[PDB]
Amino acid sequence: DTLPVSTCPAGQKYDRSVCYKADKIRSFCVANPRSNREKITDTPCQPREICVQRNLSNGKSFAKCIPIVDLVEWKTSANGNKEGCTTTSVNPAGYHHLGTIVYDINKNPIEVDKISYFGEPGNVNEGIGGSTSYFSSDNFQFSKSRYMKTCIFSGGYGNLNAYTWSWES
Amino acid sequence: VAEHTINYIDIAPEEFEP
Repeated sequence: DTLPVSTCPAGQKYDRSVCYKADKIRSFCVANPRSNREKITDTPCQPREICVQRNLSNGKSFAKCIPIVDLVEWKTSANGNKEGCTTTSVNPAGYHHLGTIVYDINKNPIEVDKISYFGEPGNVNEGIGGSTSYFSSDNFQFSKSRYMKTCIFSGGYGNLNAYTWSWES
Repeated sequence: VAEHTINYIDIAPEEFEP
């Protein structure tokens, strides 16, 4: 519901946005030529929202806040070196992605060694990403019999805060 | 069966994803 700010000073254009904190979007304007005058805008989420991040069809980062009740909040394994997972159906039936972002206790995005997605039943590879605080699955045909497992392997700190949401383009 | 069911599907506004 809370969107990044797309407006920029004259001579500048919106370029991308990232989750600066779990509760703060950060948007970036760019000038031509590039300069240090470029407007960077921080947008707070509402307290019931969490910032989620993914890459758009053009490769640019896009961040926005979604109500936590509208996605899956989960904890990564207590032992950072243990891969832990959660499973999610998405309504209605159809082709959707999942995205996942991981935060540490200070509400900072934290890179994890591996985020992997498995279509179920069958443990079908639906995407593997590494050394990243966020990562999205392939486009997967969800249905009453088809759902998706998301696995996080931190490789460092455990008990991290993960958020898994669904999206389409 | 899955542990969770999602009932909200995010789509980026056109002004960001043309």
